[PDB]
Order: sequence, then structure tokens, then C-alpha cells
Amino acid sequence: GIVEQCCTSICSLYQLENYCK
Amino acid sequence: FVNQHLCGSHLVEALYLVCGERGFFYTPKTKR
Repeated sequence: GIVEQCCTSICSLYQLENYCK
Repeated sequence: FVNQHLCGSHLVEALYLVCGERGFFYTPKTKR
């Protein structure tokens, strides 16, 4: 999940757009 | 733009900018 993935590695706006509603 | 670490509150700050505070849910870990 992005909440761990973006802590443990570099994040992306493409990957974050999946969590918006 | 450039790719960077965003742990905890930093992820929420980016969802805030991406979505415009509209209604995200980051699925925070439920384990103790």
C-alpha cells in the first residue's frame, strides 16, 4: 500500500492518484 | 516534478495537492 511504499521508497503523483475520490 | 520519499504526514500533504482535499483514504495499517 502507498502509505508504506512512499515511506520506504520514492513516491509518485501517478501512484498517489489511486487513493483520491 | 521529481520523485521523493513521503512518509506519514508527507503522503497526506501530497494527496491533498493531487486530489484537492476532495476525499482520499490511504489505507493505514491496522496491525498493533
